[PDB]
Amino acid sequence: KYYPAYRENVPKKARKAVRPTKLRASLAPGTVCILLAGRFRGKRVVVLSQLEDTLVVTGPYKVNGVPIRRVNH
Amino acid sequence: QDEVIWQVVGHEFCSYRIKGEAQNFCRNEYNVTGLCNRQSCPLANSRYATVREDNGKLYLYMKTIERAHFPSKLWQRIKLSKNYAKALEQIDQQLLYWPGRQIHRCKQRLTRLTQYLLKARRLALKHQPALIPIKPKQAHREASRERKALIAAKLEKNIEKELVKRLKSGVYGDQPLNVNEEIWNKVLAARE
Amino acid sequence: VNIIKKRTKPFKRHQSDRFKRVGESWRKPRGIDSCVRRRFRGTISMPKIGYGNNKKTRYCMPNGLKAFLVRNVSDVELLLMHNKTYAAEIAGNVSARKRVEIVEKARALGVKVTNAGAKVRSQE
Amino acid sequence: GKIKNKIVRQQQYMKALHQKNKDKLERRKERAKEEEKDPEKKRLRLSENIPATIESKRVYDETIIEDKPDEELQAELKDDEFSAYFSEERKVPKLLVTTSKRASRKCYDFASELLDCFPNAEFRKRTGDIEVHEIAEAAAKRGYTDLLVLNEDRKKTNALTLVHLPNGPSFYFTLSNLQTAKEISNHGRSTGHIPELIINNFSTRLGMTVARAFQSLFIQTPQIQGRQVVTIHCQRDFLFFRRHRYAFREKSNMPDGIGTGLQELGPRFTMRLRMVQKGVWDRKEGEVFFESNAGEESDRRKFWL
Amino acid sequence: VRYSASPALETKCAKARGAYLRTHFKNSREVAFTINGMSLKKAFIFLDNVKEHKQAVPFRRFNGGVGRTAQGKEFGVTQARWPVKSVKFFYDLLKNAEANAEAKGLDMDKLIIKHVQVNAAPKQSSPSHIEIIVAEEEEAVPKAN
Amino acid sequence: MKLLLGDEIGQLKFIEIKKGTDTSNPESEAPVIQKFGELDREKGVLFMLKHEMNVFVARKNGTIECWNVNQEPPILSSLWQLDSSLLETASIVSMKYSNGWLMLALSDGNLLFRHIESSKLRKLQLHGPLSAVELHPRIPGIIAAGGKENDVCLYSCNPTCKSNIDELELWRTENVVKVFQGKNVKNDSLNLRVRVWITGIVFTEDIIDESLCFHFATITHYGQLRFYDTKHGRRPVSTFDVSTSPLSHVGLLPSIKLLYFADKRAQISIFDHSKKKVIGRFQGVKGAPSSIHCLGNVVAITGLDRNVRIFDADRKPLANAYIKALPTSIIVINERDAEI
Amino acid sequence: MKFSRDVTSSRRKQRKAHFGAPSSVRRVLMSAPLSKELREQYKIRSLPVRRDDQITVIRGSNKGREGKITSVYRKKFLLLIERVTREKANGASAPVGIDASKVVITKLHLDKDRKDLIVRKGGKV
RNA sequence: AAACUUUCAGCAACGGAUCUCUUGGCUCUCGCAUCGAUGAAGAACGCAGCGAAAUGCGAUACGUAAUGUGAAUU
RNA sequence: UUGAGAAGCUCAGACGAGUAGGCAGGCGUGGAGGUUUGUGACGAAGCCUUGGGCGUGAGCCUGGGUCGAACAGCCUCUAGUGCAGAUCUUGGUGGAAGUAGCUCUA
RNA sequence: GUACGUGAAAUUGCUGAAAGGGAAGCAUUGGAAAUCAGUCUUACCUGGGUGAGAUCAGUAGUCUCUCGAGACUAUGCA
Repeated sequence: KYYPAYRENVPKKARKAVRPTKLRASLAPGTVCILLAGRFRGKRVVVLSQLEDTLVVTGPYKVNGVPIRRVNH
Repeated sequence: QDEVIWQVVGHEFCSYRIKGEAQNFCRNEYNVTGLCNRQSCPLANSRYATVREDNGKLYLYMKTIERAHFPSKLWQRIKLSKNYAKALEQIDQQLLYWPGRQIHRCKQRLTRLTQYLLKARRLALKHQPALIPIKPKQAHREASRERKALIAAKLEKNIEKELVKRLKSGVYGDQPLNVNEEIWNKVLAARE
Repeated sequence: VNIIKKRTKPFKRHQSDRFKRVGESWRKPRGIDSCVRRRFRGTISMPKIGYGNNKKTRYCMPNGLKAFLVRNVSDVELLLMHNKTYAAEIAGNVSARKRVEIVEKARALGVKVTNAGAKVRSQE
Repeated sequence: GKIKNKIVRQQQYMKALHQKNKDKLERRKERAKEEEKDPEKKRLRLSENIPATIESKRVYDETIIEDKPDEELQAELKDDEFSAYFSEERKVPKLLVTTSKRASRKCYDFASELLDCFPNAEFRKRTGDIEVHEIAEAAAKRGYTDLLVLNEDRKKTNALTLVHLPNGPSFYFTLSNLQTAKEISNHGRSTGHIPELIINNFSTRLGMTVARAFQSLFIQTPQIQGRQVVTIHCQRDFLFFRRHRYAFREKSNMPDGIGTGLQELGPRFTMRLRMVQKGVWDRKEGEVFFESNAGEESDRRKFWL
Repeated sequence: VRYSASPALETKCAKARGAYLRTHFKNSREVAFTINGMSLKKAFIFLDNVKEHKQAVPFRRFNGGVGRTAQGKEFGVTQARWPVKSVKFFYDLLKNAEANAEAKGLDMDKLIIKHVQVNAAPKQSSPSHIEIIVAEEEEAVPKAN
Repeated sequence: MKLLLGDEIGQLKFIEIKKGTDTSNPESEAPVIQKFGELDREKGVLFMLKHEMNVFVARKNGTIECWNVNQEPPILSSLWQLDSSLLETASIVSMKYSNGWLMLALSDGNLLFRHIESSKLRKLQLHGPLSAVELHPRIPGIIAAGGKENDVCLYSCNPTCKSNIDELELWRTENVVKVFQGKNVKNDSLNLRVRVWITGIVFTEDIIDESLCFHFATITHYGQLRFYDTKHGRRPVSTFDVSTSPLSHVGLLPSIKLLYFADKRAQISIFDHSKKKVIGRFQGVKGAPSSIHCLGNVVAITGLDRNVRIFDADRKPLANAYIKALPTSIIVINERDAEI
Repeated sequence: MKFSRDVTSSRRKQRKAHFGAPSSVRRVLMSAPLSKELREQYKIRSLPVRRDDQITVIRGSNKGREGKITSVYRKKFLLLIERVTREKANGASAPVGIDASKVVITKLHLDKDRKDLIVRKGGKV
């Protein structure tokens, strides 16, 4: 079952490399930020740290009830 | 031979050819690809190799130009092992110093024929509904007989007749709950 | 190479809706004064070679396969090496007995059938 | 026939047809005069000349159950597969309605109507590759007693196999004329009351088995106040399933002076008994109690149910 | 035989036909329109009145050349006529349909004209096919739940 | 034609059907039926082996009895019983008479042989699940048993014995050794194992170590008729996929010296060993047959259609009758007509 | 294949000859096969049907029915058999015609002419 | 709104296309040579079955005799 | 690297109105020779359909309905071979109109 | 159902839905309503256990082809 049974149009070597996301200078860790979409739209939450593209964000769960969540920048 | 054969069968008339919108096909049994091509033709290639399935076993069929005039002895076959790795080795060793295009095509057909045998075995173990053909004459008859049966049934007349009959027989308690005062009083005066 | 259609509407013959005697099969207008032949504004389009579709995706069904007409079990077995490129289409005049045999064979070959449910019932 | 001229042969037909009508009219007019003069002659003609019907000229079969009670028939039933329902035990029937694999919403719109018809019935969507016998043996441990599988293909329910649990008889019907409440003129809304059951015209012995099977799907005690009745009527081997809401009223035509009015609730459909099997349904390895032959059904006057 | 209407199921209906009748198609069409939907007893009274010129049949679609009358004010139109050939055929067909219902055992005091249609017979003048279906008035059973 | 019939509710019917009778025909003569026995479901009949002019009746509750059908009406000549500890988890699957001994095998492999004269019994354990077991009609002390996932094996009491063996010393557990064990056929063309479920066994040497070469045929739950010849090998000599439904009964027709079989799909056909094909079917049978008995030229079939159908060796519908209650077994007593 | 130019293979002419034959030709056109016992005893494969012949129906809905030939309806190429009928609306039994090729003769209505005919077609009486 | 008008769909009419059929036509080829005063071709009138707006026949009137075939005619 | 229907495969660039007229390639119909170890009473052909799909198009495939005995793909041969018009031919059927006629009328 | 195989279009009636005010039908784009189409996770890989069988036997025979190539028949399942 292993030998290719068809033309096997193997994709050409694509010269695309993964590089780190350049987030905005204003999305530093610790800055208060307003959520725009999702079930928690309109809430204000604190940016703990930046993931590769998203921001690991949370409002103090005793304050606005927004748990440890990810948010797209 | 081969070039004259191709100029006749390939471009004038072949009984094995199926003309298609994008590509012609070959209903020949010994065609590796199933397409009408110059390299795919078993008629126009005197050195040909194919893989065919015989009652659950795969065989490598080969013919050489030196047996072209003897149709009964033209094709020779070897049994290909059930181990896929060894089946590839047997194709390699039986087709030694053949063009790599022909070994490539036999190895591709071996894969597809091995897959088809796998899927066939998996369908046997599985349970699938039987396909019941629809018979036009039976459908017409039962459609017209049903219409006559429904008319002859008199459903609402028989439903009402039975409901009243069991009302008179008092299948309910002393006084019914499905009737009102006037109906019950009328029934009591009639049935008694 | 996903399937792209340059146009999905058909080309209807001019004045075919006005007259029942005039069919909608396309006919090239020959009148010199006719505005459709002159290709004015607002008039109906005409078959041009620019409307032709990609050669690679030509004849391909929306699922990427090409319909291959099948009349018996011999035709289905032909698509053993082309089950990723072609779909079996049983002919309209093949009886319900042969349709069943075709459909079981196509299932083992891994061949898509366009009309595999025609003229048959199911019973599990 | 003899005339191969189209115009002449239909001229001859019109001439003969007019001649036939005249003599029939003359015989009828003279028969009316004599029967008027002597009313006894009219009594004799009416009594002797009863119009024929397919029911009257139905072919004779000895399997028909007589109205006189039979001790052999009752001895068979008292320890039958449905005995737990018709005895003093009074096993409450629990239904499990399912469909075929990968069914469309058209099947659910009819299944919901079938769910309304039967209270204490449960619907479970068919998942994966579980078979009917596996469902039956699994449902037999969940307290269910009857399993209903609706076979549909191309967005149309066309068959229904009902299996008596745990190892009772299996019946297979092919459905037709499936109509829902919205499609029925002057329909109604069905409440939660337990419907009454009417079973008619199941004369043959094979009819008793099918009539018992359909009877076993209903709660033994109906709610009379709901005034809902479910009818399964067998006519010329066609079983018609109707559900109506009735109200007794006064009808002048009826001899008793009383007659109910009906308002359909749905669903309405027709069934043909294709096969009865001993035990859980298995189209391949099952034991055929009864299998319908379409060649024998060609006789208009031959019935099995 | 099959009629234009899905009703005429045996239980609560009765049918009557007349084919190749020697009467005008347009006059019969107008009479059919008027008596459609009426109760059977009411329709018989109305047809008798048209015979006696007490009531007028309002020619409605083929009203060209038809003189208006005050007796059409009931129907909301103006043009009206008093055909007697069309009425006689419709009265006979209604008598047949009533007799058919009596044989069927239908309730005779609830019969209404559910479907009456007039179709053009082959040109022999313009003859007319007429078919009538009278069905019981379907009442609603109270839920009481 | 005199014939006895048992039913699922234990009642015994003694029918006097005659050639040309068909209860479906309103002009036919009604058969004379003399019913006797029990009218209870728990005492339903299972098997009706015929011992010369006597009839042995097996019942669901284990009340094996014998009837003398020479006299009319038959009277209970003898009665036996089976321990309830042998029936709480097992069921009688076969019961036959040979050399004065009554085979009474169960579903779990327990064998209950029984001498009619000395009234002695001996237990005999066997292999696992059992669905068919038959004794050799001619050679004494030979058994052939098989079941679900239990390939057919031959058990022999006397090794050779060279002429015959006494009746009293049969069936001893210390003398029975298996002289043949079936070998399963090779895997299917899809490399799938051919499952084993034996549902019937018959010895076909009459229609084909002294007295070796046991020729016999078996029928399986997967509708394949297998002919075995122990001299040839443990594998079946021939295998025919004669039906797509499980096969219920198998036997020989001595009138034509030929074999018959029936399946659960209400189909009884005749298999020609010499021609290696099925020749004709016993047409007109509805509902799965429950028992078939052949006596000379007369073969009687009863089934789930609640009818008794009489055919000849050439599949001609000699007689037919309706028996109201669901039957379980059939037996042909007298092949000749009633007036004979 | 036919080689004589005195026989026509034209469908137009063969159909015209069959459907416009006189009664003498129609007598031979409606012939029936003899039963196996009569075939080996009279050394004849088939014979024209005659009244009072005892036949068995081989094909059709009435397959298996036996009876005498009550009348040979030559104008329609049909045979009328005793008690092989069909019920009508008014109760009168309308006879059913069976083609002569669909029946087999089990007993011959032997006369002097038939015996001479038998020995004429190489047949021992 | 209703009516009317218009559009679409279902059913029912009307009509007789399409398809399939075909004891007909058309065309070619082959063999043959035979009307009448011993009353021809044609026309008319009858006969008996009929459906004749057809056929057969001639007061011996569906023909009679003879040679057949051999049990129907319908 | 398999991509030799060499009549195939592949790479590149430019261009695209069109009457008369010229030149290629195709679609469809009746019949014929060959072929598909072709389709068909478990339903051929035709017809219907707001079912689905393919082709720039001529057209083709298909589901459902209806229906009841034949029919098609490919290679070649053949021709009485494709319609919206001809104040076209034959047949069928409309609006005028229940009008002219023989207040309302029958 | 003899107004008789199939039963097209033009045309007509009834019913259902929708739109209505005069160039209109029509073309382009979407909405709404109605309806329809196909696309499914299921297999693949890997490990062990249990049995199985041959294209495996430190195995015995037959048949057909050209030593060995196919087909089988016994026997064992490492």
